[PDB]
Amino acid sequence: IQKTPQIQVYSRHPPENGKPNILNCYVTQFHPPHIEIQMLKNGKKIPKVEMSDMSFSKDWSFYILAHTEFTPTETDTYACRVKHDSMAEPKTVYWDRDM
Amino acid sequence: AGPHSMRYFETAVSRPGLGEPRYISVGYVDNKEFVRFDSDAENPRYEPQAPWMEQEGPEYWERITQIAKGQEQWFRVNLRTLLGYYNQSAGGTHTLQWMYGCDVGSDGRLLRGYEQFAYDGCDYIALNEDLKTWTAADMAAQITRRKWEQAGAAEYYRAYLEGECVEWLHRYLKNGNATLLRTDSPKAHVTHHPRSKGEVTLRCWALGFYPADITLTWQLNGEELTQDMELVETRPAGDGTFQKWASVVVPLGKEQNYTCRVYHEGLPEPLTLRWEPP
Amino acid sequence: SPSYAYHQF
Repeated sequence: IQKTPQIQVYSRHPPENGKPNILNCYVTQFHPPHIEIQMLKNGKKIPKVEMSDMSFSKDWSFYILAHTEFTPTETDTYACRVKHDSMAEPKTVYWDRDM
Repeated sequence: AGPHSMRYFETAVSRPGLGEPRYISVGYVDNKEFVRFDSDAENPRYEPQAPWMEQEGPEYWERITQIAKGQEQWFRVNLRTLLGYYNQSAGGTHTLQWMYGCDVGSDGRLLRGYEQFAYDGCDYIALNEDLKTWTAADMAAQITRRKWEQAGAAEYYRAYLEGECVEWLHRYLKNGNATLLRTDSPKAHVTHHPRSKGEVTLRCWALGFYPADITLTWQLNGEELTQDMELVETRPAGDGTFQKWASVVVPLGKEQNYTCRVYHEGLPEPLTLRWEPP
Repeated sequence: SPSYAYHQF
């Protein structure tokens, strides 16, 4: 069986435009453990995406943290695109500053 | 809040025609990762994942690393057996997971023990709380059950759980005291977003707290309110702390009747906050 | 310190 990934996209610190920060894409609750994670800036892959080690939780589902350095701007959009076999299409979640 | 604990989360993933199966073992004390082993590493070895762990001697690392090799053999074999039991083809990839350890009371003695196994992310076999009997999820696991009932597997596990597990936990607690037993209080605040006609979303934020154990709840007129409360998974900030939020939809103009409660062990007193304009 | 699974399926 397959478990569909749950995604949160969010910043390490409260966002200030012009202030350097870390952008996380926290992916959880998936099986099988093989997964593809991309962080995007204005629809283009950020090259410097650091990926934490995978782990699993007490319900056996796997999780992982993807993160990158970024500087929030009034005009730049950020997202996280996830590819997994539970999903017929990749799932894209946009960074929302209120979430 | 609670009993101290030690766990290991061990996993193997088969890579048919691409090498040996991937093996990973991660160790936790009080839900903090403190050691890790990855077979795909260049010098596969157990590594300390916490600074207070660097006080163990080289022989500690060697010995547990040996265990890891033994474990790789174990998983590889059992992965093959399970292909048998489930009548599955040898070219596909599969998962085998083992989770085990102890919760310890304030006396320093065993509160509860765990030995659980999953295959392809589904329950396979698990040691009941009595630490004497097995729960088997399907008939394939029943086979392993009979076999393990006759072999006395439960006592083997129980000896580890009651002895070795607890004493190691105690040593680790002694060594990592300063960092394991601290608290970072949450910084809380409430945010306000339009939502629909006459309706607004209020969002309670809890940030930069350790440990992850936390409770947030809304309130109407000082009474708890969780009905239709959207609550997200606790998430790591990436610097050792966590974040969480909780939201509710309330009538425009009625926001002053709602309050957010935050509970966390770091706080001398629970937080109570409300949306404050302008 | 971790442990052998030892018993076989």
